[PDB]
Amino acid sequence: CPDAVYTCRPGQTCCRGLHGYGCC
Repeated sequence: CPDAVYTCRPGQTCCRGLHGYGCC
């Protein structure tokens, strides 16, 4: 995620992708 305040689903975290951001 872009911001440092984004809660992701249980077991994953804010990940950075080539097409864009998103939780792992």
